[PDB]
Amino acid sequence: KGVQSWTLLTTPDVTCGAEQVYWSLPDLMQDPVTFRSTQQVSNYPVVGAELM
Amino acid sequence: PTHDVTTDRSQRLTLRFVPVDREATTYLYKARFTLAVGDNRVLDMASTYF
Repeated sequence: KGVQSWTLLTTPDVTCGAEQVYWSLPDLMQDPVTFRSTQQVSNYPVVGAELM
Repeated sequence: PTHDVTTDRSQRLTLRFVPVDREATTYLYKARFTLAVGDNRVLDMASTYF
């Protein structure tokens, strides 16, 4: 009947998490398996992924 | 000439393509089509125009 049911305690971190960055070079590396060449600013064929 | 110059089946002479994706940026407008020439319908690109 409390927040223990649906809320989890965790250690505060100033970084506010570490999302992944995706590196895309669009015109050098051939697109990976299920990526298609979209010239949208957002979507580019990723080539690698790293934490920030 | 009678034969081999013009079909008699159903063919659209001119067809209009509506864009599939359109993204209006801050100072440009990108629209992407998927023009699909059918079977046995040779298309000359000179006639296309946005």
